[PDB]
Amino acid sequence: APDQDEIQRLPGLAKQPSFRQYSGYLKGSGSKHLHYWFVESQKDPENSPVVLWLNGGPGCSSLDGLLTEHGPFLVQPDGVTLEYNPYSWNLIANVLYLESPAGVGFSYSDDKFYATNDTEVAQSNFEALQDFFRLFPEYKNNKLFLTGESYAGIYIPTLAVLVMQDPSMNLQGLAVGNGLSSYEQNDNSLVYFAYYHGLLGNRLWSSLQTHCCSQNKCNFYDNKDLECVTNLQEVARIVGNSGLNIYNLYAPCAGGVPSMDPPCTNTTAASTYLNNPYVRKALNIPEQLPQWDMCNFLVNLQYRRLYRSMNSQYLKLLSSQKYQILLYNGDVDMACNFMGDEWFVDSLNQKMEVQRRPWLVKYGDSGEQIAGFVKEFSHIAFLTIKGAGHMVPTDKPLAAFTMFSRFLNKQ
Amino acid sequence: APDQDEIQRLPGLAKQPSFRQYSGYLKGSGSKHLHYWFVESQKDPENSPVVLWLNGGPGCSSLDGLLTEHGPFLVQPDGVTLEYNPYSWNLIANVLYLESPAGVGFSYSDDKFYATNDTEVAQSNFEALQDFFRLFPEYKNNKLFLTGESYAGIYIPTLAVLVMQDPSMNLQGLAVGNGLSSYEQNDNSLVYFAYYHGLLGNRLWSSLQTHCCSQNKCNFYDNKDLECVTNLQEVARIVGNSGLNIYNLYAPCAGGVPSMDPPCTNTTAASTYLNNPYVRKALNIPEQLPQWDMCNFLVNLQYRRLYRSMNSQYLKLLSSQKYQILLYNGDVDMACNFMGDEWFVDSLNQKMEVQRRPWLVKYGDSGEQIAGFVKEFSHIAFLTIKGAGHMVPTDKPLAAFTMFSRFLNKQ
Ligand SMILES: *[C@@H]1O[C@H](CO)[C@@H](O[C@@H]2O[C@H](CO)[C@@H](O)[C@H](O)[C@H]2NC(C)=O)[C@H](O)[C@H]1NC(C)=O
Ligand SMILES: *[C@@H]1O[C@H](CO)[C@@H](O[C@@H]2O[C@H](CO)[C@@H](O)[C@H](O)[C@H]2NC(C)=O)[C@H](O)[C@H]1NC(C)=O
Repeated sequence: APDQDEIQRLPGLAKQPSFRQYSGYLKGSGSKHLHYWFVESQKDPENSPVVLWLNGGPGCSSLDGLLTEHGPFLVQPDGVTLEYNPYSWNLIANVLYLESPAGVGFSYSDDKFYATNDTEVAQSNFEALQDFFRLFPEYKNNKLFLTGESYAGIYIPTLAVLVMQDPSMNLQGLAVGNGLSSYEQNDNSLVYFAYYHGLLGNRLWSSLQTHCCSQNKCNFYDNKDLECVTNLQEVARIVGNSGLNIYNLYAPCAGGVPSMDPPCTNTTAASTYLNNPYVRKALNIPEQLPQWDMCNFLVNLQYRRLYRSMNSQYLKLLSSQKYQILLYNGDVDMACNFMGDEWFVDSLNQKMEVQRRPWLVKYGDSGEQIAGFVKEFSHIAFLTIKGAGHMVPTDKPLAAFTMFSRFLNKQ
Repeated sequence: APDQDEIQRLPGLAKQPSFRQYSGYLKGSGSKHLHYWFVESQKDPENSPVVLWLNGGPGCSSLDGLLTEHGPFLVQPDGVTLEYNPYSWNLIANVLYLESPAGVGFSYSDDKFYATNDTEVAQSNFEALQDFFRLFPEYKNNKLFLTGESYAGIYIPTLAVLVMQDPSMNLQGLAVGNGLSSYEQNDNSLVYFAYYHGLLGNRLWSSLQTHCCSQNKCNFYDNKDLECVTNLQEVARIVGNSGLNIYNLYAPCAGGVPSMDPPCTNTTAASTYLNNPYVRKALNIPEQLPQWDMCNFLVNLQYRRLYRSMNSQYLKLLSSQKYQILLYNGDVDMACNFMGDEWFVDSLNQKMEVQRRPWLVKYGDSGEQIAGFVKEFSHIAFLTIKGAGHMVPTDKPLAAFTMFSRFLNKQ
């Protein structure tokens, strides 16, 4: 490990971690410096898997994952106190939170040119992974898992196809949380999700059926009927610009209904904590770097999307038969709704189709509870988390942890 | 008012109510004695509306409504303490909770014959209402509202048609919470609700489409295709006997997943409180009467359902143009799902169709929030409560209270 990157005293913690943690920079492609934060397994790190975590956007910080989703400690609303997370994914894994691509959070490049695309982010992320294993050569042999959320539905399978060609990397699987797998399948599934969750009436529904659909099949993705393109625009206003939280339909919109920062979300606690000078010092962040934001508007603004489907990435990964893949969706998210990703996994037409069943979690008091539904194929599973939104570990941490543990243990 | 029915000191309250409340018996048909609990408006009772409340079952106690939904005080988990309810419907109304029909809770008959049907429950409820106005003649002139939940979707429109013929009763409207309006529309809507809430996969969905449906229209109600009747049976196992809370999909099943008392619900607090001898004395319950249960299995067991649709009751009530009607559904209930009741109200084909829009509530902190969706016709509105289950006021009390206030004020 690089001893100069080790965090010794993290502001806002009342007890010192039982585990070693590092903050520094992985070399991406060209002049890119990707800020990492590595937290070793609370149990047997030497042999616990290494787990890459990517948040999406594009241009959103993986440190959101650490401080608000499944990190070893979570920022409190004061933006000062960190509290230990009993459901931390680092209970059983060495977790690498990577700010990616360049310009996101504390990540930067010397040429300070932050315009990028899916193929370049994969290649840079791949080079940062190689840099990680040069700094942490004691972790080269551990099981590697590539994981992430939302746009990491593109980041992770594109990165995975690069990693499966480097035999020095012990790739065992990938997991994508509420992931963008297929624009078409997302967009089509979202319209159904809207109607059957009571957001649209029969007036607008009956009309979409008539002008967007035929022979039992609907096109809400690239459909060109005038009335169809008109109906779908009211659907976007209702879902996206009416004051519903797109990340969790049953959650309030933070800041209330309107009469980078994601809509209906409050990033103040994390921003307050990470912009503290002493927090930056503890995290070994160069003093010259601009303020930490959750999402970089400019990376988002100048980003160029290349892939519309991950069908070929997944079938490449599945054709090797070496890797276990999990796509997991909170079933009350509307940004990357569960049905779109379930359609996606089904449309891969894989073998060993093992029947859709409920999966269970024991809650300390309430006992065994349905945590969601699972569908297992050969080397790929689709899974819902019942009552979780876009940030599954934030909404349902025990279900998120149970899912993660079972995925790692291939059981 | 009958002074001998007034409750003076209710066990488990730390402060005495600002309002008068009564517990005694309304004469139903024949030898039926229906136990009532009347709570006068906390504000200007003399002029506040009179509001009948019925819980459903059949055979479930309206005292569930008082002590766990929208009463002036709510039982705590100790089953001893009552705590004042800041969202009590009795803030602005004289609320009559009626245990109905005979044998439910503290209700009884001398002949002790508890087998009944929809037409007899209406007639008996109608006679109890007449008895109420003989005991409370000072409330004859106040605006009367008929309200209830679940099977009261049948109780209330059947009772309403009897009440609209007695000119001595000042009927202004009715409101039905998560109500059974049409078996067909419930059953058909529930199957869609199941699939689009991620409870069924494409295997079972694709099959239902093929064997239960045609020309864009599905029959999940009375359909006879062998495969259809087979698919619908897996749907009932998943929805009803897998460990999902049928009353609130996103809530845990009380008692955990299985490997009268409703499934996945814990009635202990209310039962503990109402079975206390001193509580019975305060509530003027005859010592001879058997124990209080939330739901009477036997009334349920011997009950005979007569109506399959309330279409004719509602069109009778609407044809007068004298009454305002509200059907309100928690949109995560599966026992009487919102879509079935929205289809129902739409299929009444009324006039003044006023466009489906979100409705708002101001939460003290979080500010203005979408509380659900509303569709206003002439004299009838359909309304969802976003994230509420079967017991709307239990899950979303401020949204329940706001809805109620606006319904009463005809605004
Ligand atoms: C967004 O989050 C911030 C930080 O959690 C909230 O600010 C806090 O408000 C509480 C309530 O009074 C205070 O006790 C804290 O001291 C505040 N924290 C800070 C660092 O100022 C803020 O209210 C939230 N805003 C919205 C609209 O949800
Ligand atoms: C059902 O509700 C009852 C009553 O609320 C629960 O019993 C209580 O459990 C808590 C937790 O220890 C105790 O503090 C209370 O004293 C208990 N109340 C009574 C009156 O015994 C019970 O646990 C619930 N059961 C389930 C499965 O949800």
